[PDB]
Amino acid sequence: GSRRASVGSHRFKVFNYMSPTFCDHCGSLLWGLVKQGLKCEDCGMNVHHKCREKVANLCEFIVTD
Amino acid sequence: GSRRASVGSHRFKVFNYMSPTFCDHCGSLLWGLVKQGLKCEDCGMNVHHKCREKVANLCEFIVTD
Ligand SMILES: [Zn+2]
Ligand SMILES: [Zn+2]
Ligand SMILES: [Zn+2]
Ligand SMILES: [Zn+2]
Repeated sequence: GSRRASVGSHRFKVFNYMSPTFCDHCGSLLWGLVKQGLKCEDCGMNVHHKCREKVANLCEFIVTD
Repeated sequence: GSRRASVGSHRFKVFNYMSPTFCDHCGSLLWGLVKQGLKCEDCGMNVHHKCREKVANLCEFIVTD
């Protein structure tokens, strides 16, 4: 048997973090109070703008529906 | 670039076909007027009861959402 996964590539979009949040790639704070980084619309990964270029494109998550 | 796909295993459920439908595995008619076979709830594959055991479990479809 198998889980069902949604498999694609990340879809990053600038996001307004309402509390201090860290880059899921590098571990440093997403600096500032607005538009601090990007959140993947599909899997929720948070990255610095600069880290968008560093992450693997692979985007998967378990579909728990 | 990558499509987004849902990737899992088939989820077959007995189905009552309304019009003449063929087995997606073997090509023979799904005989009868009721419960003629099974349809995968995820990808729509149609199979005879006897062909359920013959198909690969892999179930994928492109999510066009
Ligand atoms: Zn993602
Ligand atoms: Zn970072
Ligand atoms: Zn299927
Ligand atoms: Zn068949």
